[PDB]
Amino acid sequence: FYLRNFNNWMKSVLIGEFLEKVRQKKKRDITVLDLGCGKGGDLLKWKKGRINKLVCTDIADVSVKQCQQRYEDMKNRIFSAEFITADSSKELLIDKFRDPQMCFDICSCQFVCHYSFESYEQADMMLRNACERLSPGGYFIGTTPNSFELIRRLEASETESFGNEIYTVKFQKKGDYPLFGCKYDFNLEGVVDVPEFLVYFPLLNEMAKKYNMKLVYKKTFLEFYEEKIKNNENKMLLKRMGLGCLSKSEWEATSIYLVFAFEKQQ
Amino acid sequence: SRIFYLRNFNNWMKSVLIGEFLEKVRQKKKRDITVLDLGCGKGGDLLKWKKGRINKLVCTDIADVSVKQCQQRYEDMKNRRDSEYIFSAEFITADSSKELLIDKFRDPQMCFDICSCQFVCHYSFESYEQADMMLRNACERLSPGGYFIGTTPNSFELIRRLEASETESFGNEIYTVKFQKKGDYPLFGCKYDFNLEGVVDVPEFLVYFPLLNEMAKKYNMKLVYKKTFLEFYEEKIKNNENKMLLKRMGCLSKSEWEATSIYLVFAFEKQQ
Ligand SMILES: Nc1ncnc2c1ncn2[C@@H]1O[C@H](CSCC[C@H](N)C(=O)O)[C@@H](O)[C@H]1O
Ligand SMILES: Nc1ncnc2c1ncn2[C@@H]1O[C@H](CSCC[C@H](N)C(=O)O)[C@@H](O)[C@H]1O
Ligand SMILES: O=C(Cc1ccc(F)cc1)N1CCC[C@H](c2n[nH]c3nc(O)ccc23)C1
Ligand SMILES: O=C(Cc1ccc(F)cc1)N1CCC[C@H](c2n[nH]c3nc(O)ccc23)C1
Repeated sequence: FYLRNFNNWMKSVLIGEFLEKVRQKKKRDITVLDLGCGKGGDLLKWKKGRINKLVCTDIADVSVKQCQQRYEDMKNRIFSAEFITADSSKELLIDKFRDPQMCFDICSCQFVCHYSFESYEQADMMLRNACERLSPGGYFIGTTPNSFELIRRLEASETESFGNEIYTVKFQKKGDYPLFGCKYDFNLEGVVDVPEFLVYFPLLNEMAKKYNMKLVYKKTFLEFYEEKIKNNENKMLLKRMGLGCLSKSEWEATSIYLVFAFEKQQ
Repeated sequence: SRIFYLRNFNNWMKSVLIGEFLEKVRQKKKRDITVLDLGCGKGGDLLKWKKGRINKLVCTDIADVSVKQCQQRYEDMKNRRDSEYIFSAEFITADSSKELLIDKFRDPQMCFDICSCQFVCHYSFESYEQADMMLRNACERLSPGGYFIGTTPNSFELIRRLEASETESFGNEIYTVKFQKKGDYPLFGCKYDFNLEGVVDVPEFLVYFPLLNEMAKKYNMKLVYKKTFLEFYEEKIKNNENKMLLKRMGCLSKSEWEATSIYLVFAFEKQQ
């Protein structure tokens, strides 16, 4: 519960930074693509951003319905929203938008990207889906496990495994970290245990250039927290959310991750 | 200096590597063994090839002054009484990240059983087209079943020492590494300076070895193994020949091991 809340604060400040930048740029028709939305934990964040149109997509059809339902519920207590079930690493989302020439101001992709580094075609496909329809000046923002921190911990271990009572990471073998299909197990004890894939961030950065994007920043969770905490509204939100200090086991689990922000060039 | 001791330790590491794949080549075929020493320098492995009893060697390096020194060292070797069987050699000055070596061989159709690239291939990661071209020169003319072997800095260990560093610099009295910015490690062009006290002050580029691995597939190569300098040493010491050899050439100082431990060895095999 406490980790889920900490990560929402991270996502809130990240989305909020770039929602603000879009609002200084655009005058109307703010449109967002939430690639890998899950059950919809960011719907509230997009409503607070006063955006105009949301596309929500995930590979789990059950998650897409729950996300749709949560939207309908909050509509009836707002942006227009679309809900598409699809593998964004194998399908073109352009094939499924109500309007196949719509463009986006932000693609947000939270804890989703690394599942596409199963293979070259899949990672390229998810990037296309996240950046191809970005308007000039648009943003591709997200969160994903920091490959360096995962390799560092795996080396320093004895087993192909490290973790604690919250999380366990088991690698399929050691010393072999292919650009694609480097598989490992992320055991969220006991929510989910999902196959994940390593993302060498310099690879992702170079790949995004195919879609005319440039790095805005790449920040470990630590860096992101330390910089974003100095802001006042960010600190206000942290207290208003019930958040103080992470426990050591929770810090270890969440320091695995980094945040990234790219921007569509002209 | 104690550069003398590092050189002799590095020569052991290269002997053990060269030897493993020479013996693999010697068995897969009966015949003449032909070798590409890419970035040969002054010819510090010429003796390793003479003990390997190979039949044809090609030495190439971007530095013409070093190529001539390597040729000069080869001709002195053949003035000895124990060089009846010594390989024949040709010496070419060329930028192997820019020029096609195929158009400079005496025989433009010749083929290699081994391309040996020791402490060279990281200079080519200046750009993609240079890393690609050095790999073409190293692997395209390899016979099927041939080998691409070498040594190069372990980028994971450079970045670990950098991140952990207090400034953009780390080293000791033997070496110093200075990057240009922390956090920004591009696939190509990641420049850092490498100063080996008294020996050499050169710019180098980071090689993400997984990227090197993938790019080598384009020339139909497959990884045989990659081992850090430590990992390689501990496995190879177990064999008595390797160890007897290590002692015929003491143990390593602290600041010396810190300097050699940045490196990894690799071996690729050309597929059929
Ligand atoms: N190939 C793929 N295409 C689209 N979504 C995928 C996917 N692979 C995994 N996912 C989705 O990515 C999600 C990861 S959990 C992240 C959920 C949400 N964005 C949040 O931050 O709370 C899961 O819902 C999973 O179904
Ligand atoms: N682009 C390039 N093409 C060919 N050789 C290069 C090169 N860039 C650097 N080199 C050579 O690589 C050498 C690295 S020093 C290594 C020397 C030798 N291989 C040995 O192990 O003893 C230098 O002599 C340098 O001239
Ligand atoms: O929300 C986060 C952030 C986070 C939370 C706690 C941590 F300890 C570290 C990170 N996630 C990263 C880890 C797995 C999370 C998750 N829950 N359910 C899933 N189903 C899937 O199919 C794929 C992923 C998940 C998604
Ligand atoms: O032999 C090794 C291995 C090694 C030696 C000592 C160590 F402490 C650890 C490793 N080298 C790596 C370091 C630079 C060496 C070198 N000497 N002269 C050069 N000229 C150039 O143009 C480029 C590189 C060099 C080559």
